[PDB]
Amino acid sequence: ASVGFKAGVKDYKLTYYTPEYETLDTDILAAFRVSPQPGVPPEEAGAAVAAESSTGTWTTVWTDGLTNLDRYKGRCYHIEPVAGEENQYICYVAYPLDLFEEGSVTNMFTSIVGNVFGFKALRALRLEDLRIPVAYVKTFQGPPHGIQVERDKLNKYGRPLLGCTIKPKLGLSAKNYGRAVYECLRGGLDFTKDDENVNSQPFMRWRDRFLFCAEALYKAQAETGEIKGHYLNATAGTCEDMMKRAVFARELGVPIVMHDYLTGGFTANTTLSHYCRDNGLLLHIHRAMHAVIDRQKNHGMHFRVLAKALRLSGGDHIHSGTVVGKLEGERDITLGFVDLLRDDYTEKDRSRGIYFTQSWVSTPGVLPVASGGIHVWHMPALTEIFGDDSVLQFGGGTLGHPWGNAPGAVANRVALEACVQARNEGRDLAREGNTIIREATKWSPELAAACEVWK
Amino acid sequence: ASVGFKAGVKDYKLTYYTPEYETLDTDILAAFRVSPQPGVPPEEAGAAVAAESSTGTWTTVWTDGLTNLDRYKGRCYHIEPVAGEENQYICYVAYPLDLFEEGSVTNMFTSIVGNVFGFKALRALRLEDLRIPVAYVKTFQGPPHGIQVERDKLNKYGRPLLGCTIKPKLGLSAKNYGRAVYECLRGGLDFTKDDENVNSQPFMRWRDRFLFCAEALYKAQAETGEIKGHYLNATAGTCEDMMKRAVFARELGVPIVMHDYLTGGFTANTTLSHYCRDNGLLLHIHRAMHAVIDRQKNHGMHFRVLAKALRLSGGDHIHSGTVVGKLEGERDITLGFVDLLRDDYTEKDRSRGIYFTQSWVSTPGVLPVASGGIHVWHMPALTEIFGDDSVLQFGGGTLGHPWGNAPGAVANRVALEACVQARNEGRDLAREGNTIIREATKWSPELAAACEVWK
Amino acid sequence: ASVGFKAGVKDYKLTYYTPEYETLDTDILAAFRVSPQPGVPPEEAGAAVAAESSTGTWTTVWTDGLTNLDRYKGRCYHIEPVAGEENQYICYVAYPLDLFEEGSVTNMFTSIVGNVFGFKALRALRLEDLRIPVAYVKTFQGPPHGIQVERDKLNKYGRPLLGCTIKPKLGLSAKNYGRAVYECLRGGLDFTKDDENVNSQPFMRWRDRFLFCAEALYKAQAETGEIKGHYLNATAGTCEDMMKRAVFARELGVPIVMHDYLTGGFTANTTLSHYCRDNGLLLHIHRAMHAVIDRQKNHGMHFRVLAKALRLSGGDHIHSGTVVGKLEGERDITLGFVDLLRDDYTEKDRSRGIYFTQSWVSTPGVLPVASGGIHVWHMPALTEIFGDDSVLQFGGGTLGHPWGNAPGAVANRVALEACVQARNEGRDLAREGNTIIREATKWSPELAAACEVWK
Amino acid sequence: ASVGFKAGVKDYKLTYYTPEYETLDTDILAAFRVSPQPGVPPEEAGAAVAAESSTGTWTTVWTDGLTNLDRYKGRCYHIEPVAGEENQYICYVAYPLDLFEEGSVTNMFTSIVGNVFGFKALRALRLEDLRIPVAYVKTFQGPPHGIQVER
Amino acid sequence: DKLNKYGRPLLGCTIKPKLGLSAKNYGRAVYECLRGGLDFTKDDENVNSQPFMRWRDRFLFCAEALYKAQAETGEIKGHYLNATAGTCEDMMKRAVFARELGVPIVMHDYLTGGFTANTTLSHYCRDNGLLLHIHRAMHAVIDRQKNHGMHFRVLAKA
Amino acid sequence: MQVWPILNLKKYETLSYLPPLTTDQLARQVDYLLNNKWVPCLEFETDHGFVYREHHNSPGYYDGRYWTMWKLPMFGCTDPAQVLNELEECKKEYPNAFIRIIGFDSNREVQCISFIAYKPAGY
Ligand SMILES: O=C(COP(=O)(O)O)[C@H](O)[C@H](O)COP(=O)(O)O
Ligand SMILES: O=C(COP(=O)(O)O)[C@H](O)[C@H](O)COP(=O)(O)O
Ligand SMILES: O=C(COP(=O)(O)O)[C@H](O)[C@H](O)COP(=O)(O)O
Ligand SMILES: [Ca+2]
Ligand SMILES: [Ca+2]
Ligand SMILES: [Ca+2]
Ligand SMILES: [Ca+2]
Repeated sequence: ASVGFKAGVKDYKLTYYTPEYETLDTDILAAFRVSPQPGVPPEEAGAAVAAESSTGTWTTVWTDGLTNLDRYKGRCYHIEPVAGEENQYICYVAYPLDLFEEGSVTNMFTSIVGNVFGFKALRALRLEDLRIPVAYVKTFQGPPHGIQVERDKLNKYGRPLLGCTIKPKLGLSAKNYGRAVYECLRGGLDFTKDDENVNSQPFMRWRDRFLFCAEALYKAQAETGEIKGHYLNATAGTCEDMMKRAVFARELGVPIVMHDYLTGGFTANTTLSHYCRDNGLLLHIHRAMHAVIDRQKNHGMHFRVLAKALRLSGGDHIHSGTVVGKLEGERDITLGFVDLLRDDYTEKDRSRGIYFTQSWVSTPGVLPVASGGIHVWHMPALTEIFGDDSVLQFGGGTLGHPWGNAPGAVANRVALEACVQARNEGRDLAREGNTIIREATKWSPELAAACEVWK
Repeated sequence: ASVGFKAGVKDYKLTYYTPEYETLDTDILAAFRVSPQPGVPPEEAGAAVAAESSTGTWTTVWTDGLTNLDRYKGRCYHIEPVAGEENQYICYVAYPLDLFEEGSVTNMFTSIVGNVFGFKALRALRLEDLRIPVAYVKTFQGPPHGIQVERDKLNKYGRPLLGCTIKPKLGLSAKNYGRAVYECLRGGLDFTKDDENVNSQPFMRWRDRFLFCAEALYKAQAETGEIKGHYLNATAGTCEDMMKRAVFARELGVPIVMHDYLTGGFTANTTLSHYCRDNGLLLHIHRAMHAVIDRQKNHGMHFRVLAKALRLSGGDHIHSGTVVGKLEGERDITLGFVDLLRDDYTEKDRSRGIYFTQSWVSTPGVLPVASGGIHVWHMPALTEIFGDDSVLQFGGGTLGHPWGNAPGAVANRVALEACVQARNEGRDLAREGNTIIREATKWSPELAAACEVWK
Repeated sequence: ASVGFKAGVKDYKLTYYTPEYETLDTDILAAFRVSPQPGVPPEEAGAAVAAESSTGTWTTVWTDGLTNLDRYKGRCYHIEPVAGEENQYICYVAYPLDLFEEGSVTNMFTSIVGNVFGFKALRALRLEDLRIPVAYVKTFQGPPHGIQVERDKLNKYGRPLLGCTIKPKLGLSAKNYGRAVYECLRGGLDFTKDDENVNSQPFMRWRDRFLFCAEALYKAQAETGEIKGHYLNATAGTCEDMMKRAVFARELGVPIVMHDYLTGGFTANTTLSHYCRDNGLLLHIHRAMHAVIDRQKNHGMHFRVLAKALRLSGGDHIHSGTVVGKLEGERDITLGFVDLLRDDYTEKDRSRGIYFTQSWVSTPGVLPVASGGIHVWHMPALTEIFGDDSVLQFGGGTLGHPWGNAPGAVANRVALEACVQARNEGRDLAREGNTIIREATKWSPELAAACEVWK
Repeated sequence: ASVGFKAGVKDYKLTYYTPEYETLDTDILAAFRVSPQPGVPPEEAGAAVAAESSTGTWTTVWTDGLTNLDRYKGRCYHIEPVAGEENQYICYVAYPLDLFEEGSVTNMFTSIVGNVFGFKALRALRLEDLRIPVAYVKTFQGPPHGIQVER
Repeated sequence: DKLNKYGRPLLGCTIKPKLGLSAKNYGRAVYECLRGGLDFTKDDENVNSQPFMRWRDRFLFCAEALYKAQAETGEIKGHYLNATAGTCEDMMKRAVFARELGVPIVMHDYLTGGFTANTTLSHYCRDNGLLLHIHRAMHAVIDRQKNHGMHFRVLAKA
Repeated sequence: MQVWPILNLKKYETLSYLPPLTTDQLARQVDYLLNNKWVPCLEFETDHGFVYREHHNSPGYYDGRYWTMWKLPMFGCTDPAQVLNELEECKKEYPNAFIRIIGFDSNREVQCISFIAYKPAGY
């Protein structure tokens, strides 16, 4: 800020590393995992991250004297070494509320993550967590409906919801696709789903798919008496095409649409979220492309950050991966962002990867969706790990059943209900899971058939 | 008016106190209760009220000579002392038809009440009544439907209508809210209602509430065979949000919406009133904030003025308080503005607070709504005081019944019908009320249960 | 909340008087001046105010057990006696963020002030102040432009802006009205203004007025080289008529429109505020009808509350009265709400009537407008009291000048500039005001002429 | 209005000729130049003009008892001979404010002049003037600009 | 062909009194007339929108009455809903609601409404499948006298 | 604690929550009409005695509100016995129909009363 000009380069460090700073409740806080280049000390790196994601300029400019830049700068207020990693630190940065456009996740990401990742003084950089202050949280709509309202609309209580992705994703005609949908739903699954890739393509145009899927879902609902849904993928090339798709779903009176928020983008996602709220449509969010960004530990953005952003922009469901096939810690990390998606308040907990205490001031929670190579035998585990407020999705786990989709669905619905009943009776799912499943096979031929095929 | 200029202050008095003035049938007349500062004589105060609510300027301006200001000035044409009050008078002021915008209650209030209340020569000021000339009355739409049409649409005759405010106002989820609505309606009440505070909030967004309330009301209507309604609150922050809410109610095919006319405002209220007429929606008006203005006897505006304004702007129902818990006189004042809301012609009657004879040239009447701490025992009284054309609302009086909402509703419907039958048979409700109620308990367990709980 | 039902009345007190309560930064706090009926102790009254403006019901209802009412109740957390008043106390009440609709001043007032003022246990009630938490402040747009942007658009710096209300309000034809406008503006005033009563009437329809006023203002701007404006009153009977008026002002390319926010209403005001932001129009707000509510010390709402509400809903200017003609204290109270309108942060200060510290998290400030019986001699005082960021309006003080509007304008512009120059040179306006004015008369015949007419 | 039914024709005259009527400031008044057929007395003609431009029916209908037709009827309240014309009179008729749609000249003409001119009892009929009450005048916009604004 | 009525004149009945009945009592009269065998009932030429009976309420109750009479008798019924109004905009609003109700016929006083408005309504009826009943109110002001005016045959061709 | 029944609990507006009217009570309600100068009339319905929605769904539109008039309103009627005799003729002819007595107030120019006078067996 201010001047007595005299052009020239100058140095960051003293200006952006403010270890004495007391954060304001209105500040957006970021926890960056910084891997500096050799020779760059930690304080220097932290200061660079702050300067490079806010007001740092490479050479002094006279206009800084027309404002008070201190009021606008990002500040590295804390640094701590990462255990078991040489030259790697967690740097905490505070950003003033005034830097951000209200209600715009697009602007939030552009400001924090738009520039710093390419800074030469850093070898690698990863955003691990963001503390979104409640005054900024209030500028967003959040989920169109959220957990509580969704269960009330669907009249489904006391158990995880169940879905199934139709496969093969490409190749089936709209009608054969709908046939698969009806056979799955009539067996007891609550939802069926379009693959993230299924938008509108040569062998299956979107309108034809939406139309046959509607016929299939209404027929399954009339047969079973339970409310059904099919995630109709509205992801498209332009905002106009996406809206056309959402509008037809509305015309059909169906309950839920879907959007690939990362490939579609936050600007389009927020538009669709607002439309769903205004029209009573549930919105299922698929996280396609997330691993391009969140997989590597040293660079990118951890998924918990992409999950908070989605809760703000808006979605009623969001894919959170399976906790299956991974060790504890990764199990703990998942449970950690699951709390961040569902709860109103989550206290800081480094054992679960939660760097900041986060409050949501009544913004609705998002239902996490467990998907990926799961079948009947993982049921006790999934129920134990996620609890009731989750959607368990079985693609191959349903369409791979030897007797077909309907029995495949029955097997999954019976397996889930057996676990819920057992848990409610006080049985230990963690210890007695396999026994609970086996007992159910005694009276369920469908379940017994499935158990024979898998694991 | 006119001139021979020469700038300078000058004096009101002679110009605005016109005790010889004969009012025109086109004039808007106002009765102000004036409490002058010590030392200000009555004629001086009355003249100030007239000047200060029309053409009085603090210093002579040359432009007055370009018109005939006499044609535009307000005139204090009569003053009379208030009994039992020292230095307090009723000053009558006449305003020419030409000062007002046609169809605009907003402009009517701005012109009469927009400036005078802050005049230093006055200690306090209260507008007690307005005589709205029929030529101005004809510029307004008035109620979208009114008493006669409402009964015909609903097919309800010969008894007061019955409603119930859902409580707690905040805290219930849209679905539990709707459950309460269905249990109330199925028991015999005609309407259920959103609290004045219930618009759209974190735990219950408006669209979800409208949707569940629709399901509940249709289910209660199908069960009982009697037409039902739920006052869906459309009050919002902007005209656009209010319209969005009214439009969805239209889409649902429901019969009635609600608006807080004072907190929403007259400009928005007139818009909603016109929309309701064009779309066949009944409009229930809640008077939230009225006591901020109409409570004190020495300053503000009496409710009868706010009731006339609403009849012009438009509403099918309007809250008029209970006559219960107050002495005669206050009972007489209420009955007085009730006539002003319902009838086509009301003669001047100072014993009831009616300062001017008022004609409505066939503008539909408004149904008064009695609400506030009432229960089954007040039924004979309410029926006697209000007659058939009223809506009796029981919030705690229904949801507070020991067996629940439905029996709570039955108790109120039976109590009301017992009174109506008795009155029709020639029984004296004023003398035999308690006996009429007790006899009904003999055959109504629901009513007997209620009678045990209250008074 | 919760139950073990058993119907029946019950008692407030313990539930709503929570003297141990620590307020949350997200709570909306209210300071009520409570005058209890004789026999009602203070704790009882405070508890009644809290219960009656939130969850208090007259009889227990079973539905309370479906929620946690504690999370939704208003709480009286502090009470303090009023000095020099018997049986009068200031009761502080906290309301949870969740009770309010985002961006809706209409809902904020309905919730806090919609019901309590009529409670029988109270003799009188006045809302003195509200602490609006920053998380709620962020849900509003605030002023369409605000102080800083307005000066930049108009290119006016270092002195109060000057306006003049055209008089007589009614009676002039649109063309003669415009003639008065041109003569006023060409003399040095920045703005001219429609009276609050001037909307659309028989002798002067709105479109004709807007059109002639445009011709007049453009002619005055071309003559002087300084940017000019005329507050075109858009106040109307319906939202549709108000919008039609704003739209024509946009078509004319003029800079500012006007609205009577209290008679028009908050719902319509917020609509107009949003339109002005989207279309680059400044919005002047007139406070017609305020004294009906804010005048009496024992009942109503203090103007500082109506001023905060306007800053949230939106307005670029707002009438704040003159500090002239009143003793200190009232002078201090005015300066207090002036800070509340202009600044970003105002610390609690009971000597100025500021009951709560208020932050605005960069919501633009509103320009206060001093109006009412002022002329050239009050100039040093007004400049001293309000400072540069204010609009000084002279109706009779301009049109009452002996040589006409233009010289009347010159006299005011010279008087103001003489004071600004003097203050800037270090002269004491409070002590040397009259001397500063007299010296200017030596070289300004226009000013000398005015000084002769007044005081 | 009202009944004790019993179907059948009946006679106008007494019902529509109300020479004692005091007009209301809200009434629309019409001055008709009436030329009755030979044999039809003036009071009879005036009553026909009023009945035929309001509630007169050729045979009694039971629905009249569901309202108060007096509140809706046109009334011939005055008749005066035309000088220099045999069998020609000016009949004054009053119409209640409630018969008309606000702001609709189309409805005003349909109500007053839509039916009477073809009544057989009349040889000829001419509407000379209408007194439009100020309460009805206020329901119209009137000229878009008018004399003063145009100049 | 639309009405499926062949080989005989069609029959209608004008509801009386024209003014005075409430929309509901008006509809009651309509249902009792139609159920007896008449094909149509009709609004008087004067019945547009007035203080005791606003147009929308009348259209709505008349719809209920006509549908009830049609269901009872099995024969198609209609009620000439008068769309005559003060402006083109009001006339169109009325025709549009009749369309929304799915009813078969509307009415217009072509001479008092005027030819410009009548042609607009005629084009709308063709585009929306509505039959249009025309009332000749005011004709005798012009066509009665043999020596001056216009004979009705000219007003009929127009 | 009793639970309000769900099956066969259809109601018919005013006075339908009271025990069915005796001939004396019925006559007393009719005298109320006469004493107020209201015109009595009977209506009957054989099909659906309750409100439904078949032909349209917009606000304020419902089917089943209109029933069919039994003869004509009883103008000039001065004796409750006349009305009750008609109720008997109607019941004789339509023992399977719901019958209600309504009244018209020619001054307020509106139907003003409506109460069920007869319900067929099992209602
Ligand atoms: O198609 C499937 C699963 O099919 P199947 O049920 O047959 O395994 C899901 O879209 C991915 O598992 C999601 O990926 P991510 O969880 O990484 O978002
Ligand atoms: O919530 C209620 C009453 O609930 P309950 O029926 O339980 O008393 C009403 O809104 C107010 O009484 C109206 O206030 P006013 O009559 O002053 O407008
Ligand atoms: O018309 C004027 C002043 O004219 P003049 O300049 O001739 O005094 C203003 O609208 C009021 O003073 C405002 O009232 P408030 O300040 O109470 O809002
Ligand atoms: Ca997939
Ligand atoms: Ca309430
Ligand atoms: Ca003014
Ligand atoms: Ca006719």
